[PDB]
Amino acid sequence: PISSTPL
Amino acid sequence: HLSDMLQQLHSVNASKPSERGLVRQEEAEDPACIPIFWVSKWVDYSDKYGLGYQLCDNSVGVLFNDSTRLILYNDGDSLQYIERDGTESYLTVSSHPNSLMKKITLLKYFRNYMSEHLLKAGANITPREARLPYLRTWFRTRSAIILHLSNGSVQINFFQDHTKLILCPLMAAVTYIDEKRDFRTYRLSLLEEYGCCKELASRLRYARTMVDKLLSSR
Repeated sequence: PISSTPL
Repeated sequence: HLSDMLQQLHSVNASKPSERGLVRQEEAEDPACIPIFWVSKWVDYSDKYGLGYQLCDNSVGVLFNDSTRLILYNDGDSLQYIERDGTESYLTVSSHPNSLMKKITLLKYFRNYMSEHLLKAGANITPREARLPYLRTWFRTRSAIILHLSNGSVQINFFQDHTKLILCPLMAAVTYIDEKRDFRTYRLSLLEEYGCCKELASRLRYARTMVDKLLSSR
């Protein structure tokens, strides 16, 4: 992924 | 600090801690070694700007592609700018120079994205009772992101199962956040004696390779 864990 | 961690890690993995006659992982806990800071959110826009992140105290930061850093305190106003050579300056959103206007809006853009999209890791943990660190370096692999803070800590977030390691060389300790978001802090010396499950031993062998890479990147 390109960001950490999403809501 | 990384050489201290690599040796702490080298000793533990030499122990074969999952091979104990009776693993007593809980005996290796030391609740007073909980870290003060960890990375609670991150955004990899390194194709364009750099890496934005949040620390567990709700401060935010960016490590720009030009190897400069800008940190915003959790008061929402105080800034610290860190140049490529490590030179540090304090500024504020109120009172700052025009030369940083673009980098400040990039930070605000990162900040906005993280608050709208991202879950804050470890939000149920109270940090231990400390100078605000910045992100020194980071890299991604196909299975994890590796984050090295200026206070010596190394964090490894694993993508597949959302487990996370926070390594503190000052405490000779590691914090493991497992798939259920339960956190445990271990003295690495005690994990050597009492052992641990195969999952954690696997993560700690990986961590050693990652710390070798960080050390070799200096």
